[PDB]
Amino acid sequence: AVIRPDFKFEDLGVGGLDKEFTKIFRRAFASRIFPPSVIEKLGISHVKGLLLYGPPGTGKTLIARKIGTMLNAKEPKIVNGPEILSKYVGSSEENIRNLFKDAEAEYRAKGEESSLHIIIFDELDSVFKQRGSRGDGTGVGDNVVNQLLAKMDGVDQLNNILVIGMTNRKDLIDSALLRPGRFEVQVEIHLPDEKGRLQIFDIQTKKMRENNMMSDDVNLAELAALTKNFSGAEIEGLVKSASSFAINKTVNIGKGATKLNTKDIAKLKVTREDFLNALNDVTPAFGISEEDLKTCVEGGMMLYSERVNSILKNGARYVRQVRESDKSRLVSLLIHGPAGSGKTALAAEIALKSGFPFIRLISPNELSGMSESAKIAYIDNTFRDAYKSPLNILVIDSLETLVDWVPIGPRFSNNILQMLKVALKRKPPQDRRLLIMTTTSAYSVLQQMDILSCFDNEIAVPNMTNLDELNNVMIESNFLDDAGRVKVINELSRSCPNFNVGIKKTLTNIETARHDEDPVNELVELMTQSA
Amino acid sequence: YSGKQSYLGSIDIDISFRARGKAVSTVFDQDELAKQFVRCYESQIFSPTQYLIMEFQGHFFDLKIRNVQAIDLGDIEPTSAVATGIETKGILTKQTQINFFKGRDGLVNLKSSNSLRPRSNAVIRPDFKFEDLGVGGLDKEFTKIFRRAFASRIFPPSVIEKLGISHVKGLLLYGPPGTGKTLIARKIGTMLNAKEPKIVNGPEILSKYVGSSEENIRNLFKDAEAEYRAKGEESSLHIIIFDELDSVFKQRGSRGDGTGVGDNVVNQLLAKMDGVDQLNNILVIGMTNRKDLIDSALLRPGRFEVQVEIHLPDEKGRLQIFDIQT
Amino acid sequence: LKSSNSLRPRSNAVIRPDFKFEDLGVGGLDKEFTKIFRRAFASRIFPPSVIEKLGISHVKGLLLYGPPGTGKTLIARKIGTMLNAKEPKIVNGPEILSKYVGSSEENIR
Amino acid sequence: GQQIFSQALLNANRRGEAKTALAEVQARHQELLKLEKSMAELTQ
Ligand SMILES: Nc1ncnc2c1ncn2[C@@H]1O[C@H](COP(=O)(O)OP(=O)(O)OP(=O)(O)O)[C@@H](O)[C@H]1O
Ligand SMILES: Nc1ncnc2c1ncn2[C@@H]1O[C@H](COP(=O)(O)OP(=O)(O)OP(=O)(O)O)[C@@H](O)[C@H]1O
Ligand SMILES: Nc1ncnc2c1ncn2[C@@H]1O[C@H](COP(=O)(O)OP(=O)(O)OP(=O)(O)O)[C@@H](O)[C@H]1O
Ligand SMILES: Nc1ncnc2c1ncn2[C@@H]1O[C@H](COP(=O)(O)OP(=O)(O)O)[C@@H](O)[C@H]1O
Repeated sequence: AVIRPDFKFEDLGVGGLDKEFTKIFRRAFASRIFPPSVIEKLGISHVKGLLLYGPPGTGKTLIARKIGTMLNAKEPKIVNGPEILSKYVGSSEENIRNLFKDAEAEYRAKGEESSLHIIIFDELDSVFKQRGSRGDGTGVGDNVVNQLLAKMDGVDQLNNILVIGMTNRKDLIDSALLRPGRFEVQVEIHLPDEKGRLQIFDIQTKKMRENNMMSDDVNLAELAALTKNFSGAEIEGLVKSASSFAINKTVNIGKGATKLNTKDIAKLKVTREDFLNALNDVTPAFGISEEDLKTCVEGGMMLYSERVNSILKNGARYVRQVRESDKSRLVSLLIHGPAGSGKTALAAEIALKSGFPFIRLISPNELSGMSESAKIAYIDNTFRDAYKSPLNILVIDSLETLVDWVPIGPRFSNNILQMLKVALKRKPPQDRRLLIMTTTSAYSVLQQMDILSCFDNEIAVPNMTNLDELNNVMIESNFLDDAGRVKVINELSRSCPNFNVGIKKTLTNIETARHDEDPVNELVELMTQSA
Repeated sequence: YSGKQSYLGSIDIDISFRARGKAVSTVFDQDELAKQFVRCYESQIFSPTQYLIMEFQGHFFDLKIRNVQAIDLGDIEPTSAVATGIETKGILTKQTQINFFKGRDGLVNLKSSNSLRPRSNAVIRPDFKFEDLGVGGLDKEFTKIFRRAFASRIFPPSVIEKLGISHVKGLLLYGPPGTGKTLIARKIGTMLNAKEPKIVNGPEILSKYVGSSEENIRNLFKDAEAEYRAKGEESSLHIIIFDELDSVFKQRGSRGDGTGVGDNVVNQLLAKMDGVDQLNNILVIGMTNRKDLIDSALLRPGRFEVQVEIHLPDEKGRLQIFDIQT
Repeated sequence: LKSSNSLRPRSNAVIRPDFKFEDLGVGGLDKEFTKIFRRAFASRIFPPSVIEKLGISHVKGLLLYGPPGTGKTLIARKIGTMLNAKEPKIVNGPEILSKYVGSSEENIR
Repeated sequence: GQQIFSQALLNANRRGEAKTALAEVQARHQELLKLEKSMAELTQ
């Protein structure tokens, strides 16, 4: 009839997209399951158009290829877009109104007993662009749309045709075809989720595992975890790239001659390090984030005193509060302290430890070189994107620099400041949560601008002053031997007991002293000079 | 003269038809050829490039020993390097591994006997040194390229079929002017024992009549599809090289000409590189100076996977180039 | 066949031996002419054997630039019509462009 | 401030003119081959 009696969808390759399949099945072929008599008794018409769209390389063409064989359908007619056009006058419109002849004949012959004929238009946006483009030339690029529209709208009661159109850019499609009675249902295919990623990995490595060609060491769960934003095509590329490494241990290309170990050919086996190297080779094209924050804390923590622990605990308390309550849909925090004490690292650490689904960081590095309007648009888009997921953390770094503050004017950009002021107070749409954490070093200047009323709480980050903390950082950095580490501190105790430096400068001085002369004469000299 | 290496371990023989008009589609057993070779010529001394005339079942063939490996009695493993120099000579034995390759004419239809030997209509042949390409510098890019692209076509078909993967079908080379990104394409096209390359200059596709620009970009793949339908997975590599790629295949969506040809060409190429029908025996090479204008959909894996940057040389590269030129 | 070695003169030279810079008719520029006639028209006079034993190819480009009214077109004309070669294929400035979609590139081809 | 290109369609009449008269010349050629064969027999 319309679906084969022997089919369960477990065999078909497409994996990771199950909800979309159910939606398509429910809204497309459901009406053609019962005997016809019910439908007219219920006064419901059949659907005629289906549209699929998504980013490049998500699996739509796979669905189109396998649907015909999977669901006992008449061999679908497949035509590439730009193959319609032709040279002689009137040829193209004929070519379009030459595909529907079989359906018309069968309809006229057998009334409602006619089977279902399905034709799918690959690269739909190729020919059916906007029909008001203009150009003052050959009009064959417009009568094509008119012919298709005439045969699809003024069908003369053809109710046994379903057209499927796959595209990558919906915006380019002529608006005239997006209306009831013509391509009604539109299904979006987006990037897979982690479980879909595992399904895809299983499908790709099925045959490899079956023939004992994969070493037992490999663990698919770890790989699924590592591939943060990989689509299906990139996963397949990763698989074969990893296989190339295993291939390239027996056959040495270039070096020497062709030396094929006929014995190791039977022992060919992939392993984990090959997969890690393949991860090294292939890169995603989506990215967004989850790397900038990691590199922002590259130097790591040191827990040189209790203040770090207390601050981290307070951050944990706030993340818990935003995670639990449903009435607190917005929390903002300020982190202020002397310059160079280290602020961005702490915020990044807390954000990483939180483990929320959505995390991002806004810093002047990204915005550099843009025009002011571009900066405004970028900030607005970033906020709007952040307003999407159920839980969200947003980090703002060096607010004063984002506003171009210089104390000679004083000159600064008012538009950006006003936008940030209004944005920091906007609660997200219903049933969403946000946690904003902003850092600064010019507390007084913020006080003068009178934007201190949009922050719920403030956290200070005093720099270190006791020589004990210096000793801790020294021992953690492994600057010198134990005797030297003791001697330097005893000397500095009497050289300059009072101490106010920071953290960054300490590591810089440590390295410079290591390079030239690890003895006192350099490290202690610089340390005393700075303070 | 030899001292210890007195026997022949592995011998490679190129087989050709003495007369082009005597080509026969008969299936030749390599085991029978080796048996005849041992039966007729025993305890003889042979050297690389030495020629012979063989009469097998009334058919006359020209045999050229392309390479020879000399081994001493008692060597369990053939750890000796295969030598292409005429200096090496050996004595034929009833156990020498005889590998037959097609002659330069490529008319003899050999059987694969039951030996799972490397012998195939090879793309890369044996003994291929990077020192004969003639390109100085770029000694890491060549590795990467050959590992990712040609590493899977010189392997027994059964194993690659078991692994259930497919050969890559893209390659892109980009960099500043004058770094040597067209020499590589020429040498790859000429030195790989494949069909003649199908060179296309940058804007050589466009044409006046409506619907003829798109056809010119789908008349390049017709022969590949023609061969892939008949001989399955035994077809020879087909290679086509696009020069100055970024001239036509710009990001579709702008307003360039006012007619709308570039978008159609881009769509046709998109639909033909991956499409709904499998080809799996084609390769296309690209070159450009600006890699930020190419349409995004082209750069997805499955189309132009491997992308390489060719940059200015270092001091050792400069020395190598100076040595090559003079 | 193969090129052995024995060779002194060439069969159809380009510049011939009866040439001197006082015959062109361009006055003033004198060092420029030496440079031009050494870099470009010096590898087409030696016997082909030696030039083939050096493994070098000839230069295939020349550019002249300067203020307005100095002698560029005069040099081009004299070089074009005082040698032993095929007739020049002169092209004016925007004489390539055409109206149809793919006729300009064909005109350049 | 703008410019425009131009494309061209062939004449419908032409149609498949490659074989509009190819079929006809092929048919006449077949007639001429028949003529030649009959003349060969007659000369014999
Ligand atoms: N608690 C800490 N323990 C260990 N290392 C730290 C700590 N805090 C900061 N650092 C390190 O100190 C360095 C400076 O930190 P960071 O770049 O955040 O400085 P900052 O004071 O925010 O900068 P700026 O002065 O430019 O506003 C980084 O390498 C960071 O990893
Ligand atoms: N290793 C090398 N790298 C670069 N050039 C080389 C090298 N060895 C020799 N050459 C010489 O330098 C020339 C390099 O130019 P080539 O033909 O590769 O164009 P290209 O650098 O890709 O230029 P474009 O981007 O302008 O097309 C070659 O023609 C060759 O004569
Ligand atoms: N060096 C020269 N010796 C003799 N006559 C000269 C010289 N330079 C210029 N002239 C005279 O100038 C006239 C115009 O010069 P020419 O054709 O070289 O113009 P041009 O430099 O190409 O100018 P433009 O920039 O306007 O194209 C020539 O016909 C010639 O009579
Ligand atoms: N579930 C899946 N999702 C995405 N790609 C898949 C999936 N299963 C297999 N693939 C592989 O990814 C590719 C599908 O990409 P495709 O849909 O053809 O790209 P496009 O979206 O541009 O048409 C094929 O190589 C296919 O083998």
